[PDB]
Amino acid sequence: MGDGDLDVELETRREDEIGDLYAAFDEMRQSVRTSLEDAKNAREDAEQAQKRAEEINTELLEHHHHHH
Repeated sequence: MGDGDLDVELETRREDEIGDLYAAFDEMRQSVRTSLEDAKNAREDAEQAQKRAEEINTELLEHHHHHH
């Protein structure tokens, strides 16, 4: 009796301040609204900037025209 749990710095270590205990209904409503697709767009454009320099005849892979 009177013993079993302690470690009152944080207590039991079952939660490392992971954000499930406290957050805010404004930053979490805009941080997920756009960021992952913008990081994708930046990483993709920075690769495509090396590939556009090889030509590949890119415009002939579309060739928008009426030719029946």
